[PDB]
Amino acid sequence: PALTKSQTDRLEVLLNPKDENSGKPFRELESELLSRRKKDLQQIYAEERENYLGKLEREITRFFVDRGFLEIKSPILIPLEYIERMGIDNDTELSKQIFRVDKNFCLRPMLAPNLYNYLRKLDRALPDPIKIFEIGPCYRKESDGKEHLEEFTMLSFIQMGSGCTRENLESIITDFLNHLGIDFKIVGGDTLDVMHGDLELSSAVVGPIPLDREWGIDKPWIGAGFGLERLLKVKHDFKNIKRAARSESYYNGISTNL
Amino acid sequence: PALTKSQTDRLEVLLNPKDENSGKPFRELESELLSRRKKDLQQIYAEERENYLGKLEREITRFFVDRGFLEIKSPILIPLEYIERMGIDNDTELSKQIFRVDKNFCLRPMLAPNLYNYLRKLDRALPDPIKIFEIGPCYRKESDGKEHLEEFTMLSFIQMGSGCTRENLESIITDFLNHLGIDFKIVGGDTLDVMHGDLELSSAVVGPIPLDREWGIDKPWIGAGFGLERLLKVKHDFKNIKRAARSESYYNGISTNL
Ligand SMILES: Nc1ncnc2c1ncn2[C@@H]1O[C@H](COP(=O)(O)OP(=O)(O)OP(=O)(O)O)[C@@H](O)[C@H]1O
Ligand SMILES: Nc1ncnc2c1ncn2[C@@H]1O[C@H](COP(=O)(O)OP(=O)(O)OP(=O)(O)O)[C@@H](O)[C@H]1O
Ligand SMILES: N[C@@H](Cc1ccc(Br)s1)C(=O)O
Ligand SMILES: N[C@@H](Cc1ccc(Br)s1)C(=O)O
Ligand SMILES: [Mg+2]
Ligand SMILES: [Mg+2]
Ligand SMILES: [Mg+2]
Ligand SMILES: [Mg+2]
Repeated sequence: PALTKSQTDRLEVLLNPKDENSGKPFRELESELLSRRKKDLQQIYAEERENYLGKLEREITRFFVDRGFLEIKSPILIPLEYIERMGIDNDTELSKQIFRVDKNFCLRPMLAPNLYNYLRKLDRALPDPIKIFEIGPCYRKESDGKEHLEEFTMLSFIQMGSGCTRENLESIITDFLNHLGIDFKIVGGDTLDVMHGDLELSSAVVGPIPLDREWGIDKPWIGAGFGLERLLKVKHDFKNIKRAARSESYYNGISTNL
Repeated sequence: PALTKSQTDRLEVLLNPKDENSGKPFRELESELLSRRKKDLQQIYAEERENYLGKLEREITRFFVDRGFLEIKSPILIPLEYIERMGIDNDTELSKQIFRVDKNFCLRPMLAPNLYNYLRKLDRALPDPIKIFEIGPCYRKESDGKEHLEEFTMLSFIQMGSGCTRENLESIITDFLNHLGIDFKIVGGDTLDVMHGDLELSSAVVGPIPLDREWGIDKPWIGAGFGLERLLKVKHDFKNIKRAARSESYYNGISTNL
């Protein structure tokens, strides 16, 4: 007869966006999809062997290195006071989203504090302007689950000093997303948002902002933070963001429970 | 007069292994080193712009992808029961080294549990033998600090099924380290150790071991776990491992406090 809701959920797991009601029973539909998914994993294993999340990180890395940005690898486990100094006190939404570790540490919910410190230190060593970026894990306790992950990967890039303009910031964003092949629209110190439909890809800022002084920053700057899993979701037409996460349930958006 | 211990520590920070007592005061020696380090950072920023830790990860990644290993990106924040199922009860050294998060989670001290699960799931989809690997952050509370980091990066590779022999395992290790240009010696189920002097680069294992059954593994296997920061330390002749870590104090083994 008709498919139960549980059967439909089971098939949805095995379903890729590329796949194409009938007089066909669950057993057959499931067996067909199981076959298709196994071949997909076999093809990856025979040919490229690269994880989508790792591969995107390498592509994004090459992009910013080529455009003059220095690659940063900063701590993921950061001091808890970095949170307070970011202006995240107990009345903010983010205050309740912090994964605390021990008494004095936590998991970074963003790349800003570490990059802030790098900007200050590199100013004493590097010529104007100063262009840096980081790609790495970030952690937020989230109530949602359709566009949100508690463990996700963020890309943040910053330029400091000369040429820190709204137009320049939009140009970098535009070149970047056109390079990846991801459609977007920008929605407008100056705080921007990069949208794909009703999905937020990025939040860009045109400094200076009054927060800079706490970190010893006294120059103009432009910056943006992207989520790699959201980028993957859009690029690969994944219906749920969990298909793009670090996961034991999905490899390259393919179910591992076959 | 003579340099104080504090002055010597300060200069040691500014010192690279390549640099070469005299009638020279601290102010001058420090000013010289500050000059040399700034130029190093300027050279990186003008030329390559790549972080040593990220770059090594990409090189290691290319190595194993080319030799038939599938790239894994699994969760860093893992269920706490994975620790108990690894055979780490409250009488082991590792039990006291776990960074717990919330009631039911922790930071992975190793890549084994996630890779164990991937081995089981991929067996139902992939032809013999099954070759996978992962590179990512790992966390252990450590009392030492000269060869140990609390936040470090691990490389683990595994082959399952055919050809899982001591000789084959040693061949992969040998090809790998000769590719990187890192001198070593192997010290001998079968548990191996890859040493650089008195520094442990890796611990390799030739399965099966009785632990496999808890993870639903019933085949022969070979595997090894490397620390990327230790690899960097040896390769770059860093005297302390903190020069190779995710850090706000060092970029590519160069002090950021100039
Ligand atoms: N929980 C999450 N899962 C996946 N990606 C995220 C998450 N939180 C933030 N991001 C990504 O990081 C980028 C920058 O972080 P930011 O603080 O700007 O987002 P946010 O407004 O908190 O996200 P949202 O409003 O969608 O929860 C976002 O554009 C988004 O792509
Ligand atoms: N705290 C740490 N800092 C840096 N690297 C580490 C650390 N712990 C383990 N590693 C690396 O991971 C590899 C595999 O982990 P393993 O559990 O085998 O090491 P270990 O015996 O606990 O290390 P050690 O005896 O030196 O503390 C090691 O060969 C080492 O290079
Ligand atoms: N919002 C992202 C990107 C950045 C904005 C400002 C700086 Br400084 S980094 C983040 O917090 O990482
Ligand atoms: N010791 C390292 C490498 C591995 C050994 C066995 C497996 Br399964 S992975 C680790 O625990 O990741
Ligand atoms: Mg949010
Ligand atoms: Mg935002
Ligand atoms: Mg140890
Ligand atoms: Mg060991």
